Amino acid sequence: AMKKIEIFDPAMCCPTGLCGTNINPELMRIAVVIESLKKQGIIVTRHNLRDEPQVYVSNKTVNDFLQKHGADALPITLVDGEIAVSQTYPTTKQMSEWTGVNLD
Amino acid sequence: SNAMKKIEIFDPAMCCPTGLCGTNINPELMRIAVVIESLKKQGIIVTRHNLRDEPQVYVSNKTVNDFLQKHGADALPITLVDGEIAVSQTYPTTKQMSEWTGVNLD
Amino acid sequence: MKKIEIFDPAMCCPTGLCGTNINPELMRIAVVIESLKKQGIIVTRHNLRDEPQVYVSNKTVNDFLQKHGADALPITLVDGEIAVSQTYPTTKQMSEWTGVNL
Amino acid sequence: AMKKIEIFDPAMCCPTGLCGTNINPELMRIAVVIESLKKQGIIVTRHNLRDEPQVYVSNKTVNDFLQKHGADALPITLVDGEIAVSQTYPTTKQMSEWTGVNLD
Amino acid sequence: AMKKIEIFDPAMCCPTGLCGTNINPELMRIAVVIESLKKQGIIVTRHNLRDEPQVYVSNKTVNDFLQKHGADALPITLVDGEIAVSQTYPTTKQMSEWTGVNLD
Amino acid sequence: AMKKIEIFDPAMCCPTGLCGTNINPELMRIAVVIESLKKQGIIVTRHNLRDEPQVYVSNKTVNDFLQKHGADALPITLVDGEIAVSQTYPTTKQMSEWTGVNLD
Amino acid sequence: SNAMKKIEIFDPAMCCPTGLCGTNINPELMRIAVVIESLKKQGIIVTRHNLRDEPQVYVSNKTVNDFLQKHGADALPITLVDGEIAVSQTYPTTKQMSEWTGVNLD
Amino acid sequence: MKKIEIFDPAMCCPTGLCGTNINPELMRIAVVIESLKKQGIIVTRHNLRDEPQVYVSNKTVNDFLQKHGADALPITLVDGEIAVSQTYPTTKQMSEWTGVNL
Amino acid sequence: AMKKIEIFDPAMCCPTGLCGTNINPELMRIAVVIESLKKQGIIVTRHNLRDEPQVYVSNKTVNDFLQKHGADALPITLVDGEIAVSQTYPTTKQMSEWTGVNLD
Amino acid sequence: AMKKIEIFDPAMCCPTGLCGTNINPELMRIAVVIESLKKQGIIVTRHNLRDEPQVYVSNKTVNDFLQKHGADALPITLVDGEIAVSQTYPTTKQMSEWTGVNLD
Amino acid sequence: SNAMKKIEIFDPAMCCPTGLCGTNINPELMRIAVVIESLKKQGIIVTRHNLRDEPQVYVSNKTVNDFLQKHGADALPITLVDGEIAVSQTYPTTKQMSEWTGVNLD
Amino acid sequence: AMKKIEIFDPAMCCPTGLCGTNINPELMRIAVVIESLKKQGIIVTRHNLRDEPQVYVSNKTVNDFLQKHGADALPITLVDGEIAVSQTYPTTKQMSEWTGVNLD
Amino acid sequence: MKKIEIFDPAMCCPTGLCGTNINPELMRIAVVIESLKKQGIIVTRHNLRDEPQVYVSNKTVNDFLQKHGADALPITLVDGEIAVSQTYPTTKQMSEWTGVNL
Amino acid sequence: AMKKIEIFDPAMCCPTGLCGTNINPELMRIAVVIESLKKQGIIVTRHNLRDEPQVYVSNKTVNDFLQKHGADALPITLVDGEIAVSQTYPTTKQMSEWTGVNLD
Amino acid sequence: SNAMKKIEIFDPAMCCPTGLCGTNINPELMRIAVVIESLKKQGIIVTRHNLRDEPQVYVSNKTVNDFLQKHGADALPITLVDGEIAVSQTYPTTKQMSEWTGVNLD
Amino acid sequence: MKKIEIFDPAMCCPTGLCGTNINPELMRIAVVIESLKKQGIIVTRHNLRDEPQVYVSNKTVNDFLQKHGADALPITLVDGEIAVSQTYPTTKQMSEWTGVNL
Ligand SMILES: [Ca+2]
Ligand SMILES: [Ca+2]
Ligand SMILES: [Ca+2]
Ligand SMILES: [Ca+2]
Repeated sequence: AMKKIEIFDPAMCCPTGLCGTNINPELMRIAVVIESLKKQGIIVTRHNLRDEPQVYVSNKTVNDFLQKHGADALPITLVDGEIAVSQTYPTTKQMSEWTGVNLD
Repeated sequence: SNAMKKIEIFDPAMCCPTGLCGTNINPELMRIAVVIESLKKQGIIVTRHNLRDEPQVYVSNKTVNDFLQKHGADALPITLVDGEIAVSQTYPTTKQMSEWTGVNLD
Repeated sequence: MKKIEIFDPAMCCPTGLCGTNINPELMRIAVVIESLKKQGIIVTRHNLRDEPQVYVSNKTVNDFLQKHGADALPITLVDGEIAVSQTYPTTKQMSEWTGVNL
Repeated sequence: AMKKIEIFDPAMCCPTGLCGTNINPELMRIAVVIESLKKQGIIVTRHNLRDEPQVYVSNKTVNDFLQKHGADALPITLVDGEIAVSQTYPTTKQMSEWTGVNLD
Repeated sequence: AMKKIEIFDPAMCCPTGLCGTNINPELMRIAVVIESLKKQGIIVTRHNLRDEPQVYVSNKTVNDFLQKHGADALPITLVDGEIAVSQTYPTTKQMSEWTGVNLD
Repeated sequence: AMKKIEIFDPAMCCPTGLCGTNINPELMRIAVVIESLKKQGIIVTRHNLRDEPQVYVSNKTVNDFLQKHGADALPITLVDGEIAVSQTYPTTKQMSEWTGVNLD
Repeated sequence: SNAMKKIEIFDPAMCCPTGLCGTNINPELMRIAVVIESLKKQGIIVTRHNLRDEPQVYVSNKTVNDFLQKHGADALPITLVDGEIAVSQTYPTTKQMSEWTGVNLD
Repeated sequence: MKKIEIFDPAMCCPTGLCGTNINPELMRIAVVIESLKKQGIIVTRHNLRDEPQVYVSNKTVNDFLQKHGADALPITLVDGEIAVSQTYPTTKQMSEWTGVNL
Repeated sequence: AMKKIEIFDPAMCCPTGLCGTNINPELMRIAVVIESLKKQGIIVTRHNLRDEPQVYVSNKTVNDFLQKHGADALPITLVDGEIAVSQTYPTTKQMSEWTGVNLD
Repeated sequence: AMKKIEIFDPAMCCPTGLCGTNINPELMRIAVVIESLKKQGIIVTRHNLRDEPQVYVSNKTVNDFLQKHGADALPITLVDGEIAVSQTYPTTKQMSEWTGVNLD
Repeated sequence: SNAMKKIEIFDPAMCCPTGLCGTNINPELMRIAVVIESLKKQGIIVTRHNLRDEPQVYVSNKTVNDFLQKHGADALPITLVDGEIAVSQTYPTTKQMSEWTGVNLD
Repeated sequence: AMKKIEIFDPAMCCPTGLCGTNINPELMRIAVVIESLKKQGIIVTRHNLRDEPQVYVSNKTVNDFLQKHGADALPITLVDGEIAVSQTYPTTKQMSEWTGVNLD
Repeated sequence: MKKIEIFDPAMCCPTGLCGTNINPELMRIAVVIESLKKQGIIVTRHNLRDEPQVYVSNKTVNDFLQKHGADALPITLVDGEIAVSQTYPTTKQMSEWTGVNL
Repeated sequence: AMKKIEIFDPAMCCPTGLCGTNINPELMRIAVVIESLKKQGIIVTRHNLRDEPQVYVSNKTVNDFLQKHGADALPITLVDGEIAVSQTYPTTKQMSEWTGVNLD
Repeated sequence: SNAMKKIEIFDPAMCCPTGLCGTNINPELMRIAVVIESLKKQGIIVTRHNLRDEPQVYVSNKTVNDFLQKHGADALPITLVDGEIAVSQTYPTTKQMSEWTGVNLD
Repeated sequence: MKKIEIFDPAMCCPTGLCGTNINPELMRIAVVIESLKKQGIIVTRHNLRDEPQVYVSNKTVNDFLQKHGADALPITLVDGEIAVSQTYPTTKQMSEWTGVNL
């Protein structure tokens, strides 16, 4: 009943993208969600194209999707290994359904 | 795919921000309002302006202003995509919004 | 097939979708009512701001208001009796009452 | 009138301190506060000892306090130019009372 | 110095509340005051709970007062950020004393 | 001695046109006059082209005038059923003479 | 009919806002002042400027300024109708004011 | 036909129509006097600011001022006696005194 | 901080009152003061009852004072919005003390 | 030893030219000088082309000078009936020498 | 005669506002300083700028700036007469100052 | 709030007084202070009696003090418009306390 | 013909005509000295800021300074004795001492 | 072990170039260094092309360098009579090494 | 020789002001950073901007902006020498920096 | 030839040359290490922020840290023993240890 979630971000300067002075609202929303889930022992793993290029090749699902749609298709979110979202971050509603947690 | 494009829509003067007030009830207005709300839910903001409510923006925005000089106000609504005129007289089709946005609408 | 009738709170326009802030529940039910309308199915709705008298003349709505106040709105009648209060019917409900797949 | 709030962080690798995989919850809390304030037009400026060492010297109130207690006193928060908090970030309650903004 | 006056209306269908056939005389009176003030360069800003729900939450002074007394307390008028009137609109006399403008 | 007054406005977003933030001085003047007369049991009926198109057709005097002069000729004021004013609202002086009241 | 048009009149430099001071006593000035007052009574405002009193407006207003570059100040009075030059050297006739305004003057 | 003569308060110019604020009564009487002038009919007016001596030498105006002060102005004489004080003659009056239809 | 000085003259034929052959020495004295101040960037605004009757009504402090004492009280001088002088113009000494400018 | 001084100004809106809000420094200087001399029973007569055109014709000295140089040559100052200055106002130094007074 | 014309002079960068400091001692600088002072005494102000002291005015003044783009700074001093370039490289002759000013200099 | 500091130097040959071969150490010290302040956006304006004689007369506080003590009292330093120091330049410590800037 | 020599106060440049404020007396005497120079007549001037030693070595100037201080400057010597103190010679004076018509 | 230093500046308005309101940071740095060394009886002589043109000709080293590189090559610093720096002022580090003093 | 020229460099968007962070590690970035630091030591300041950090400067600077309109952002880095485009796509060679600066680099 | 190994303090990037303020000592040692690398000579460096475990497993570095704390960093090992603490090796030192002329 609990689906596993893996996020492949675009190339960013830090794992959360929340480094600099201008805060992207969507990056903050998803980082807060991930940190909430983490507090509860639910791990959403994320990758950064700048830090781990190889996983964007070695994951065949992500690789084939990037071949068709390009790096502009990032972020890609996998749910149980299936592409579930592309170009925007999953909605908190999606994250609650997938994890069975009730996130604000 | 392409990077998502910024979309900003300049409505005619209407009695409410969505045009869904009153009697005429143009289904286009409902189509585009539904699209805008679906995007909002996904964290994508399509900024709208209403001439009746924010007249100063139709001036301050140089692109919108000039187009209006050279076509009149019967050219509203104007939709800018990454700052440039993309559609006028009519609201962007769902196909276009879907293309500019990367979101599979409907 | 069942008759559905909706008594809204007082709103500034018939769908409540006037202002800058769109209530997602209002747009949901408006979209449903428009789809029904296109199937030839008419879900009558009332706005307390414009049709105050119907909230008095419908006895079932009137008695419910005496007991619970405007807080109870919207009220949805289904074949003449209260089926939903305070929130709009779910799309699942509408489909079941109309037999249309929304 | 509006109390001016200015925060002097310890040395960090980015302006919010949210630069790695482990999110320090205090750094996240204060970043979210500053973002919510910024949405209201209220600007809380902050400095990072790593990139602006000079301002920690030229600000007399900060410099005197660090001469006394050392860099371990950071973060220091000034409210209208006076030291209001050191060692820890201001609480959300404090930030709320100083700005007149509900930060729940 | 000039007292800042800011009015938080109940939910209404338009910014002045003068949106139908029956003119509420209090709404008319306060609209005329605000217009006369605006002619003198004095800006009384007002909010409508219907279109700006968020500001009734983010303004701490208004939010605390509504948490306590509920939406029936509206209109609330702030003078220099403090609650000066609730339940009813400020009288013309009050508005006149706060602004130094004769509003007969 | 008291003439009956009926005003046919242009298409407006509300019966008084006083809905939004910018107050047209002439709309406010005429709305205040109408409300004063109303307080005294003198009824000036007004129409809005947006809300009652049909009356702009069914009143032959207004219909024939609109055929010649167009909607740009609105507002049209009838006094005892005769066109008396076009394009501007009647002067308060006119309103006092027609109603026998002494309006400010 | 047409919508009423905005009228703004830029006088020469005169010793008073209406020019009705002193000895010369040009009847045109009286004609236009009477027209302006009749409009005022009906809630229609014709804004006037006097060069002697508000010099900065003859600069800040780009249209007025340029015309003055290219004709001189002997081109005053200038009348703008909806922002554009409509008359110069002389005051608008009553026929024109009447046409721009929808009011039956005289 | 009757002689009309008007003694204004002190004003900044002969018609009082100088400034930004036009007094509608002043423009009314100025327009009347100009129409008369064109019929060949001269209504003499005085301005206290420029012709103080005439307010002394006309005995009727002088005595009225001693009793009522500058408050009494404008004074209109009609065939040499005070006909109007404090406001300008109505257009109806002017027409009657001149026999011209204004 | 700078005291704001605002002068409300009687009705006059021009803004300085220096409009004829006989120079009133008080009008000349105060015009020269205002000119010297203007050279220093200090703006003393003045009003003429003849051309701005409305401001004598809308300014509550001036209006109340004239309701009480009549137009013979003019000139009235406000310093920071309060009545500081009436009947006569402020002395050069007063103007000098209020502005910090030597007006010999 | 005391020379008689007569000034013929350009067309101006009042005898001193000091009527409006913007004060020409030279007009103020010469008006103050004239008023000082007047206080001492020394009369400097001045003319305004707007108020007395005829004297600009009937004075042959001024007439012949205007024929050659035009109205742009005004102001013209006569000293004992001789043209003494043209286009600018006499210097206070000139005025002191001509009158035998020691003006500031 | 003509109305007096406004004269504004933009000096090169000099160690003092008049250039009368030091050793070289160009008699032109003394000529023009004497003229300027004679005018001052008669209530006529010739505004001077020194590039070294007020650099921002050589920018803010659009006319001066453009001329400098298209000729270099070896074009200083520039003299404006009623706002327009009248002389460059050299200071206006006394004949010109006398003509622009209506004053009989020397 | 920021104390405004304004310095009135004696007559000197250049604005800093550093115009010859012998550097007066007090002039150098205060120039360096003013430069460091200017780097922080804090403007200490200064005047030179030689080039701005007029401001020493029009500033009433300075003028009164010089009338009393003569030019030998210069430099005079005003802090918020009041005399704070005369005869000598303010010490670096004073400048530091008035501005909140560490000037070591 | 008489030798003229001028000892200025300390000034920022040899004529004192450096700054934004021109002292009319300084320009007057500078113009005179330049006209003389052109007639081949040299009026030597000293600036206390640059030539302090000459104010000591000229005994007449030195003694005058001991008694009256820098307040006495400018001092003008004419054939070696003090002719003017505290103000510059008038143009009339210069003409008389040089025999040139200035 | 102590090298003699002579600086030939560009044409400047005063020996230090520190005369005017805008302070060139490099001119201030080198002037402070020179003044420090002077306090210690170490004399760095400097020339100004405006004040001593002749020394720029009579020093053959400077003369030959200017023939090749032009006045734009100034400032030229000699150390024991050898060109050591051109176009910029010597670094404080250079000055310390050359003089054997430890300058800040 | 020539007067030293002002040099201002507009970097691409990078994760740090020098680009010396991470993995790729373009030796050009190290070359230019070393040059910039050698100049700094001699009191010569080469101002750098990073698009990621100071986006507003890439707008406010009209020259940089226009070039970007007409070439794209793949034209970064742009180097201005006395305000004008001198190099794009690549960082100035040490020879150029040395020439613009009068400093013998390396 | 001697093995050189450098244990940096925690830094934000491998050379510490990330930010707006360049530490001249860091650029000096980075330039040296790059020149060595080009001679085929590898001076391994560690960053405490990314490789914490190596500061524990190297016993010599570990014991030094227990005694002196992170204050001791950077530590330079030369043939396995501490040669420099708290500052980076001088270029002279690097040349001597590598035998390369830097
Ligand atoms: Ca601590
Ligand atoms: Ca209540
Ligand atoms: Ca009185
Ligand atoms: Ca002393």
